[PDB]
Amino acid sequence: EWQENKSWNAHFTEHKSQGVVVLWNENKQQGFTNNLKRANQAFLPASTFKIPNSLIALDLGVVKDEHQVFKWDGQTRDIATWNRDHNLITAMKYSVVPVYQEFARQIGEARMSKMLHAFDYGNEDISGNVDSFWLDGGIRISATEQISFLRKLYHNKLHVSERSQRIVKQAMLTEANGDYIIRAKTGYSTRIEPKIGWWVGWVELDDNVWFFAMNMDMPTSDGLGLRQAITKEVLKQEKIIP
Ligand SMILES: [Cl-]
Repeated sequence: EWQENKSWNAHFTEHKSQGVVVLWNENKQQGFTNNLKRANQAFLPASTFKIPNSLIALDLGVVKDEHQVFKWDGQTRDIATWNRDHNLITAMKYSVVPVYQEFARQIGEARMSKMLHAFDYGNEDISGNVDSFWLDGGIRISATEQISFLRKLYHNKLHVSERSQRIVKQAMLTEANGDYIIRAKTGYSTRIEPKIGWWVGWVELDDNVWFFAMNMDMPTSDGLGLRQAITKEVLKQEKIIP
């Protein structure tokens, strides 16, 4: 069952933005969104693709473990945190595209395509360049589809090893305190209109898990912090976090 709560639209309009938050209550098997249509509209995954990409790279042995160092190629890029060595943890944390582009090249088109279908991931379409299709190729995924995929990951039900799933969930660790744990991944899609920001993941409580997926219009990078801020305002309104 699904419920539309348009009162959450206030959290977007108060920031002169537009978007969708989708929440899934795992215990109750109930979903909630401010916009049922946009919850089911398909967008480029951008850096949220680093979740499936990490899983595939680990399961195939392209990445041995979360400590393996991916050396900076020495090419100066405009994101300072990218001009350094990374492991899986820091590459996820800083959304280090060029590390994940090399993963995709080593995975290759055929194995990437087979694995996205096994994951039931989005439209499963890797049309485009193997090292950029999640940024400007044919792949698309909706917020509700993000939740379906994340629920499988949470339960270790994806068709990769338990180990690969545990490592990726470790790499998704974003926040933890005495009240909750958030495992999540941001995305920022600018190469194909409409430009959007993503935040997808889940909130672990003592006695429940709340999965979430949001995207929002992102005409400039000035608003990127709103991805987490709007999501958390919704979580606070629904008494999921303090
Ligand atoms: Cl952890």
